[PDB]
Amino acid sequence: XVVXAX
Amino acid sequence: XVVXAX
Amino acid sequence: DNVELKDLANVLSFGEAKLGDNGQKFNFLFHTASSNVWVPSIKCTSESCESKNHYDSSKSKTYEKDDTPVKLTSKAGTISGIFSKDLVTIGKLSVPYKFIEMTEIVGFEPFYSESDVDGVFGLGWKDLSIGSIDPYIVELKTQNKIEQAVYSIYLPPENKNKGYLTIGGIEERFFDGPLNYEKLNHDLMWQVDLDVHFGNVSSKKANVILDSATSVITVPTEFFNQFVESASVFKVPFLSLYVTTCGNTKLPTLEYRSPNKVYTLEPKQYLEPLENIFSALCMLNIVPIDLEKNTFVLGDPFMRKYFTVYDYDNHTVGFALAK
Amino acid sequence: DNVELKDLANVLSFGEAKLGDNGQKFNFLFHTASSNVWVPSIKCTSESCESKNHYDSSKSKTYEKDDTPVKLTSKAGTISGIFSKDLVTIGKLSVPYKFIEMTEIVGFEPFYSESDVDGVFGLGWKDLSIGSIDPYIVELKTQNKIEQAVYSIYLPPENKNKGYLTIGGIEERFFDGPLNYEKLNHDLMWQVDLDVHFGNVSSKKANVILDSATSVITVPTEFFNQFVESASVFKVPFLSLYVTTCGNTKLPTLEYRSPNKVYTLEPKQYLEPLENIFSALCMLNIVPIDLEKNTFVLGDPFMRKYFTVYDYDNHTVGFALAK
Repeated sequence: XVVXAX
Repeated sequence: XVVXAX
Repeated sequence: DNVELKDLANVLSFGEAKLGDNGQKFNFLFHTASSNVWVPSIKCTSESCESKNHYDSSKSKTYEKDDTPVKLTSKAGTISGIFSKDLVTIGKLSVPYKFIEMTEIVGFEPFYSESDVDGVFGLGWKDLSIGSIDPYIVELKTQNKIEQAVYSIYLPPENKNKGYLTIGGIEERFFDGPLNYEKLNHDLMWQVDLDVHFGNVSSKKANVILDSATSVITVPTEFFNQFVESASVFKVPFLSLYVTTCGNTKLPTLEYRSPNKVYTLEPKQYLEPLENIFSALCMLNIVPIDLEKNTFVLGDPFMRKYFTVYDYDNHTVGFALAK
Repeated sequence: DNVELKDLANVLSFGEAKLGDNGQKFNFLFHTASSNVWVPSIKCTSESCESKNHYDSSKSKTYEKDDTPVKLTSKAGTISGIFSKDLVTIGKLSVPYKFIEMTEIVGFEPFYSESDVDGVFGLGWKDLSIGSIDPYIVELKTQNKIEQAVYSIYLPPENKNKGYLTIGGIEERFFDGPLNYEKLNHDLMWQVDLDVHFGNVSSKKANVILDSATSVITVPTEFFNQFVESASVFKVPFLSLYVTTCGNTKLPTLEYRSPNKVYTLEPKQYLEPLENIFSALCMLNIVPIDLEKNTFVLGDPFMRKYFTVYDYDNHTVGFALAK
């Protein structure tokens, strides 16, 4: 794992 | 996991 | 005032929040790094929408229509719906709020449907904000229902009790010692520029982000490999999982340093045992990732020691230990 | 004739296949349960398309335009593109083929982009086939370039050498003992109706499917729990991973029975060690899943013992051991 920035 | 039928 | 958080899948950040002038309940992920909050619509036509909690614009008479299409193409997969306005309620707080009526998601499985979470509650910044709207948190001092624009996230240090999120003041019952503010280096997210050490490896002035959405501490890749190479550790072969002893000495303390106070993570804190109780075997909560330039990320395990607070009114972040 | 398969992420089914009248190479997943084959377009505009191998319709002069939009909304996430016709080449075989020019995928990450695979080579059936087109394999006896409509998948039993996929005849150098055909119970996929036992637990006449796309043996959920409850095993908490000793006795043989010959899987075969070499600890390749009614699934680990062959000309499936 749950990874939420790119 | 890689599960591919529903 | 306070909100209760429960554990989902070793990401203890779900909470309840309400839409509209009746009780429209949604399991919320209070994201620090996402900007706009969004909800599964009754008119959501997607496969996983089946079991998740629905927003019925029509049964709540506050619905201020916007009904303009939104294309939220995230990093994983795609969320698209239609803007909607209504009252948004946390505890004693309710207000005029522009959010997203979601009709369709794709790439957020396999993780979404298994979990209880329904909605992503954005707690971020305006620049990140498409629709160029101030955030819930900011539109409460703007529209007085509370005093100062600040939130705090409390995760209990024995991962057993209830966790909290407060909005109003710093609730002192939470932290321990002095509380430390730090200086944001972006107006984009709750990130700050820190020096960070593990082994001999160090990356001076590296940008870091608090993220309540993420369940592991993140570190650039070549950071990772440099200690890790000799730091005998293993894998679920070509699938991102990493492993060693729970009884491990070689292991360093995650040192997160700043001209005020250092924030350290002990081996005992970024490892989780596997054979349940009495296990030899542990998984780090560290995954190697280049999000961007010298970007580390602090997710649950971090918040699981350091109590964090987030200040729009000061562009500051809360840092202390937990009760 | 033969094609070489390599290991991806404990799913040793990728291979090379070519599009068009020049060398247009794509890493292919030879799916048994998907019908239409598809490829990443040069005009694919999606995030992960960046590094994957591209089809340039224009540099290959065989391009028979169809250019009609396709909405391949799979189980995970969504693939959409535009039908295209061209020569499709495996080894010595090339032919007039209607496939999918893919421009956009969403929900197939995080798994797609990390892997080397580029394309899904459908090896399935017509009913599954949207576009109501006969499959590659069938349009070769139809348009003579080989004799009989049959494929065989060879995965080596020590997971070290090269794996093969043949199309033409049963290549006898592969199997061991008699080869066993079985009788399909659907014209939809390569599935067959079998009795299947683990513990005392048994599910008489349960439908099963060979799937080269899937890296674990699947079993209905309540099948699973019934032995597993006392079958002391563990987890990566609320995330689908399951674990016990590599030195484990309690463990049953996957018995897959039919009025001809039984296909058994030994504990030693659906477990994989974790501490690399000299490990105490293993992960089953069994995940509990209700796809449908009494549906089991046989993926890589199965093929990793039993050599499988697939016969359109007989509606039959190959079953023997491996060399």
